[PDB]
Amino acid sequence: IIGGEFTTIENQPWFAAIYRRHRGGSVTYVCGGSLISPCWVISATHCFIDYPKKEDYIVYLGRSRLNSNTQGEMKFEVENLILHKDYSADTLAHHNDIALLKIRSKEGRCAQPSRTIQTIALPSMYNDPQFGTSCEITGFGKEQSTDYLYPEQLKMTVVKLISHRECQQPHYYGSEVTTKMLCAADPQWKTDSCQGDSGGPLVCSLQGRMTLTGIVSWGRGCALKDKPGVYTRVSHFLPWIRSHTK
Ligand SMILES: N=C(N)NCCC[C@@H](C=O)NC(=O)CNC(=O)[C@H]1C=CC(=O)N1
Repeated sequence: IIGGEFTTIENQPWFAAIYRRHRGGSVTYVCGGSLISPCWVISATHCFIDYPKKEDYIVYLGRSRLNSNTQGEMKFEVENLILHKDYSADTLAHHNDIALLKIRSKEGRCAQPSRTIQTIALPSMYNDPQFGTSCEITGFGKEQSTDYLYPEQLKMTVVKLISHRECQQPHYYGSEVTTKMLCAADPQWKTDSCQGDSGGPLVCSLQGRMTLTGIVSWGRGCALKDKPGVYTRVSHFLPWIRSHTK
């Protein structure tokens, strides 16, 4: 996250921190995710494309920090790693960039809600809020696009939904953005999601309820003018989600 603020897991209790085990024993951060039900976390396919082995991953919930332990955190393994069959990408844009991970503890249990862990609601089919709406994004991603390191503390910021007709503009993304994606950006372009934030939530208030409207996918650079954040559009994937979580 560029700009925005530091926060704790309690302010985003659905955020899932996803790491990969490295052969030879080292573990590194891969991507964020969101807890949509007790046993299921939703994220972005491109996070996992180069290493599709479910055994390679660990999912933490209730975790406020990247490389140090948060009290109340719960650790899981991936029982099922579902990547979207229609995933494709360019140098820039990613399509059908959505994934599910089914989590189970070694003890065999799905997540249990607490102070630090809550599920997030899915939207209703094809139901997104109007352009102009302020949503929030959360991640362990770079604080600036040139950084070598990720912050150690979780961050969030606020961005406003942009129009497709508008994200369509040549100055913006043109052809690259489809109806399976949503765009969001700061009006002055000062805050945005950056590498490391992918898989993470775009959360908007829809019908008096915090709702998972998007998944962090791609953008050109991080917080660059005329180049908004692009997000997988959850409301247009419910059938995929329901089918694959049945
Ligand atoms: N919101 C913005 N601006 N970017 C979100 C970046 C999320 C990131 C997470 O892993 N996604 C990607 O890196 C996917 N690939 C990219 O964003 C490509 C496109 C330009 C570039 O610099 N790298």
